[PDB]
Amino acid sequence: RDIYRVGEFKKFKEDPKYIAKEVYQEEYGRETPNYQSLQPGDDYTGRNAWGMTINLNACIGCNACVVACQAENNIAVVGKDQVSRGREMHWIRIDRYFAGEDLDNPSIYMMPVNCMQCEKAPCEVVCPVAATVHDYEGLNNMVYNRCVGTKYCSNNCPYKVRRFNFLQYSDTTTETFKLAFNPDVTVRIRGVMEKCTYCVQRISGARIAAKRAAVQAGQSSYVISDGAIQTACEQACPTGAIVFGDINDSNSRVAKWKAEGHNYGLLGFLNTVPRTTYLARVRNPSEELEK
Amino acid sequence: IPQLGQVQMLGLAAAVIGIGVLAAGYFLSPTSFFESYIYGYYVAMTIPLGCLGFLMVQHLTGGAWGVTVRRMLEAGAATLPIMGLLFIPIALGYFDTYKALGLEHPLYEWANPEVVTPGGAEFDPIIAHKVPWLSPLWVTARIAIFFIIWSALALTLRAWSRQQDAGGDAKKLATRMRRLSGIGVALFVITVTFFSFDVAMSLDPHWFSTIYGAHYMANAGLMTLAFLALMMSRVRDAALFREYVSVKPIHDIGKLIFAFTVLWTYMSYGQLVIIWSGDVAEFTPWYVHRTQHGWVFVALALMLFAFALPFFVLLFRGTKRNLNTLATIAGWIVVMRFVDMAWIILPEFREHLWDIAITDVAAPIGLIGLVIALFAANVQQAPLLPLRDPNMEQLQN
Amino acid sequence: EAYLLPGETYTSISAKIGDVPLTPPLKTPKGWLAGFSVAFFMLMIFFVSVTWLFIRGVGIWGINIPVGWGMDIINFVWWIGIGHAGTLISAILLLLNQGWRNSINRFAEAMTLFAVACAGLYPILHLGRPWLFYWLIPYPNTHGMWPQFRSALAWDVFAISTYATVSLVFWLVGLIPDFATLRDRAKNIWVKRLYGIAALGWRGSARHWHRYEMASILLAGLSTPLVVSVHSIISLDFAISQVPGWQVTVFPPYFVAGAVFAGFAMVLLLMIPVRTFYGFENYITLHHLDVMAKVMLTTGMIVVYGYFMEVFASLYSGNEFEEYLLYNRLFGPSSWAYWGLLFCNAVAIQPLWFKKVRQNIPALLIISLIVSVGMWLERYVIIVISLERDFLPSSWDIYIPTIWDWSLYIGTFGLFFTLLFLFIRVLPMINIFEMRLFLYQETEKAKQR
Amino acid sequence: LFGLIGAASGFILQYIGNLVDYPLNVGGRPLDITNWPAMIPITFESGILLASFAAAIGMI
Amino acid sequence: MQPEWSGDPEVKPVFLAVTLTGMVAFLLMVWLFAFYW
Ligand SMILES: CCCCCCCCCCCCCCC(=O)OC(COC(=O)CCCCCCCCCCCC(C)C)COC(=O)CCCCCCCCCCCC(C)C
Ligand SMILES: CCCCCCCCCCCCCCC(=O)OC[C@H](COP(=O)(O)OCCN)OC(=O)CCCCCCCCCCCCCC
Ligand SMILES: CCCCCCCCCCCCCCCC(=O)OC[C@H](COP(=O)(O)OCCN)OC(=O)CCCCCCCCCCCCC
Ligand SMILES: CCCCCCCc1cc(O)c2ccccc2[n+]1[O-]
Ligand code: SF4
Ligand code: SF4
Ligand code: SF4
Ligand code: F3S
Repeated sequence: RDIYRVGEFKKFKEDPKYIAKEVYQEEYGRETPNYQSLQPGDDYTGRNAWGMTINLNACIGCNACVVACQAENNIAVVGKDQVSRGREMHWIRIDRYFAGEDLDNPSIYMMPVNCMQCEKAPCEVVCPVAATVHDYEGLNNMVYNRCVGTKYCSNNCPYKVRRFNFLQYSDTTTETFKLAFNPDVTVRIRGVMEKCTYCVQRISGARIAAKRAAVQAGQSSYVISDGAIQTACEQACPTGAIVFGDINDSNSRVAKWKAEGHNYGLLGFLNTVPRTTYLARVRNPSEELEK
Repeated sequence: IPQLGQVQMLGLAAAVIGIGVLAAGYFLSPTSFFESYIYGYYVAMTIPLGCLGFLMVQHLTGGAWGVTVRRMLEAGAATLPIMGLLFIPIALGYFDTYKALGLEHPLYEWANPEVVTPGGAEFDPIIAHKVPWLSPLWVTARIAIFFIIWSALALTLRAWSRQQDAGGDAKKLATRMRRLSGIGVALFVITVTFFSFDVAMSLDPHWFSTIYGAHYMANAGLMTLAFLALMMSRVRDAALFREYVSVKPIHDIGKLIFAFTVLWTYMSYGQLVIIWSGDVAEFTPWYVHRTQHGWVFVALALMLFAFALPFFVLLFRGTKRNLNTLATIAGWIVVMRFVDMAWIILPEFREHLWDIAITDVAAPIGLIGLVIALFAANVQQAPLLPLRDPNMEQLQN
Repeated sequence: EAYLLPGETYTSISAKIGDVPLTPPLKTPKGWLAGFSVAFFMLMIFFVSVTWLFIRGVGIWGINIPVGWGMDIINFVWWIGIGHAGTLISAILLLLNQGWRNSINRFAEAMTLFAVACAGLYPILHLGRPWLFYWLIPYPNTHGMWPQFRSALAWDVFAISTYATVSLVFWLVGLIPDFATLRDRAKNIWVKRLYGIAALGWRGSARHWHRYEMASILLAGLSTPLVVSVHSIISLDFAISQVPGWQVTVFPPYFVAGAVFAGFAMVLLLMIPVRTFYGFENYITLHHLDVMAKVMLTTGMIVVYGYFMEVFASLYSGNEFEEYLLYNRLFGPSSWAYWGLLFCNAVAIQPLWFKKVRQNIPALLIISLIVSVGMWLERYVIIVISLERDFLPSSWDIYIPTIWDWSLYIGTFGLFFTLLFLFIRVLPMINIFEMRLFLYQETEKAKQR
Repeated sequence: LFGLIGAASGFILQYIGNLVDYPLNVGGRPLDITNWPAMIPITFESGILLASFAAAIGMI
Repeated sequence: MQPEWSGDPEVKPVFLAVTLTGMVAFLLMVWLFAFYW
């Protein structure tokens, strides 16, 4: 499957789109995919559209983004028995993948998979009570006060980034853990679904700050800067693989990384239009060893 | 016999007109001749396949409508060897003899060596993946086997019915055709589904649907049910249906037509809502092609005149108890089935609503005129109802 | 054969059907007492399992992050699909003018109502926050919130509510002159009013019979597309998803066929003890068993055609996820369900073509039990195996059911059998009218020769 | 009459609720009459419910 | 054919009673669920 895309440096220098060109040439026989959808989506032409770009060339797999996401978003610690049952709670997971021409010594492919905040979200269509809806800004809104179980958002999520509170996973009795909880993020109860929110505590705080500055200066229009929102995973990434910013702002770093030819989204045949796109890993092999 | 001769000469004249206009259009566009002939074959196969299907359904589940229309179903299903003879232009279209017939690139996408072989000009990998199954030899063998199955089934059922009419035990020569119908319903379902696959869905191998074929079964059933209503209105004064046939077979036929109009819009809407709600790019180009360039108007006309009008005019008791109103509704229904097969097949060739040629209306009209003439000639050879049948008591009501 | 054995009168039909109810409770049979004791013990198991589920959570089951729908949804589709054949006998056979519905429709519609009662708790039971099932219902609130109505679970709310309500309404309409017969045949003056207020003074009037027959005809012609739409919507709560095992477009008629298949399996499996333990050999006949097995064979053949359609889609597609869905079903960690499904739904139906096997009673019982097991395996194959292995191979895990969803399944079996035993105690198993009308119709047929 | 009333009410309730009273973007699906699929099931079930209520209560 | 209660002087009083009950209950539900807050 075309999940971890690997390229070489010299052919990247010749043409940076050749990874996607070779993938779609092997899959469909054409250089570009003519993915057609029956749903219009929303517009996103003059508004703050938020997206993520994860660099697979610059990810080592140190799990610092995962621990930062847990610390920021109050993700519960479940037991070893609960992980053995398959019910780990992590809004971002680092997927090691062992791809190689010999599996007794393969190449290690680490990739952070969080919620893509898909513009046409299969998790959003199958929610019977509109507990997961989409923003004007372009974020999937997992509402826990509204979520009533039914566990279907997770079955229609193609990446399975959504984590369900099967039991009372969050601690209710330890006062030290209660102090450790973030006051600006909710603490989830048993029976609700949770997933990555692009750190919407920080998104909402910077939007409120920008609107307050706009009305204090009389500008009548709020502008959110490129460095104004920095999510927990992007902040605690020691490599800078994760970058967060505005899509519609062309001068933003995320739009400049998404204008690159090796930027791609996972499972594009499902017309989701992911906002967490990935940059393909570009290797630099030596001619005396590999080439 | 006078009305049978009248509809026989009407179908002969319509067949002559359709074949003449189709042959005139062949000299201006030999590609579109065969593209319209595929659609005409798909339209004209709705009658004999549906006649064989309801012949086996009424044999399994006996009824007053079944013994009323049973000989018409036998006459319609006996035209299937001639339909096997008429599949030969499509087979010659997708064979290697396409160059000698004026058609420049082969009739189906999997008959292209440049598509199904590696190193070719196009080399579509999905169509090249289906290269044994979607090949001219395998498709011709499958459709010929299907013709053999249909022909043997219909000829055996018709021969057993004629033997029951002529000489023999009526009760003993009913269990035999009931058992043959019991195995033949399953054989018919899988055979017609794979025939509909290899004829219609094999035009575009990028898109697959599993409710297809059974949707074609519902389409063919509604088409031949409205056909049965029209012919039953035509032969209502024939000195055999005046004595033994009352308004209850007409009521049952109208109820079956209403039920399978609901069934056809069910099989269309289920596929539509599945592909629409599950937004997968392997399936959505079908409805993109069936919506773009004015085809949304034909889809809305199918919503309004193929479901919303017959659902409301067939919901009343008096409109199906009357043969004149049932025949008018059946004529509107077969017009809407022509429009429905147009909306299903013609987006694969034309790409636009205004790109429809006159061959696209000449081929199904002429070929269904051939179907009309063959059915009338077959029903002229037999009495219109099985007098020596155990289920004759169901006509007394 | 015949659908009514000779030697029956209207008063004999009325006595032989209404004397199994209206007996004093001291004359209750020991077989009924033992069956009700087993049903009440498994209902206590149901209460214990539901109480522990509400106390602890839905995490007592085997469901996890990739497989969020498990045995709860398998048993939901199983129990809601049991009721299709009873709705078919109550409605579609009335539409078709089939004379074999007159002796199976009351018990079959009661089985439909009790199966829908067992399957309507399963959404609320699996819901995870069970007390908020009413947020799926469009109800006025101070928030201004709405259900989405684009999801198939809102359609499931409307379809399950309409199916239960119209099935109960049609069953009570079919019971009202039976209520009149029981009110007439009762002995104690205080049990006269039990069926009198439910018969509403029926009187058997020919003016009332015309409106009754018109209402029954229109209720049949509304309940046939009702039950097809309900089982299509229960197909759609997988088929609207993008899951490779679930994005299959033949699911609405495939689920209709599977529900009618499992329903007539359960109907035969519960007619045969009722026929051999009550004096209903004259009413429920070998021809009734033969035609019910014929409908089993037909609908099982349609389900086999649906299996062939799914296998054809996997082989015909160049899609790696469809190819791996077929590979995972054939040779996966849960391939036991697919192989036992193929044995229990394809191999076991080829005897049903044969007339002697169709007429044989223990072969029919074994075939019906095998078909019920294989239909549970079918719903396992559809839900669990498709959810186990998905698009991303990092999100792959195995679904292992615990003891608690099995206990809930055994408990809903006990609830179904408790409701059925209460029904056969206080109500007739078969329709007192429309079988004396069937006797009159057979007398008229004999007079017409 | 009540089947028509039920079908009209089942369409109008979904239309107003998802499209007028509370316009929510879910799955990128349309916010107008192009969202006519996923309205047909609840429309049909409402029509069947009120038509069967009409049959029963009207007969009684 | 005519209904059972055709020609009864209580039919239009009981129809006005049922419709009055329906409109009072409808207006009261509308008041509680829209204009109460
Ligand atoms: C994709 C959506 C498809 C929409 C499906 C619509 C089908 C609904 C049909 C309901 C059955 C009523 C027939 C009554 C009757 O028994 O007719 C009698 C004649 O007696 C009469 O005079 C009629 C009595 C009153 C009829 C009024 C009906 C009220 C309107 C229904 C409300 C629905 C809404 C949407 C308007 C004799 O005629 C028959 O018995 C024929 C019955 C045919 C049964 C059809 C079986 C098809 C199964 C497929 C179901 C498809 C899925 C999508 C639902
Ligand atoms: C199961 C889901 C779909 C249900 C749809 C079934 C259609 C129901 C409404 C149609 C009513 C048809 C009119 C009434 C009628 O003619 O049938 C009764 C008929 C005659 O009985 P006599 O009065 O003559 O007396 C005999 C006993 N005394 O009996 C029959 O022969 C039954 C007719 C068979 C119906 C065939 C429907 C098959 C549905 C196929 C669906 C396509 C599946 C594609 C995968
Ligand atoms: C293009 C035309 C359409 C063809 C459709 C073919 C596929 C459909 C299957 C055929 C259905 C026929 C059912 C046969 C079952 C049977 O044998 O029962 C017969 C009964 C009674 O017969 P008796 O008493 O023994 O003798 C009569 C002769 N003297 O007749 C019936 O009416 C019962 C049939 C009820 C139909 C239920 C099956 C529907 C399948 C469900 C799936 C549909 C998906 C939407
Ligand atoms: C008041 C009637 C409501 C009861 C039905 C609820 C509908 C409902 C709700 C769910 O969460 C489901 C999850 C999986 C499968 C089916 C489901 N159904 O049907
Ligand atoms: S912190 Fe950065 S480098 Fe480490 S796993 Fe996360 S994204 Fe990769
Ligand atoms: S990544 Fe998953 S949870 Fe996020 S919007 Fe897409 S489908 Fe929904
Ligand atoms: S963006 Fe924030 S919420 Fe989303 S995965 Fe990263 S740290 Fe977690
Ligand atoms: S389907 Fe909906 S109700 Fe909650 S568990 Fe998922 S967001």
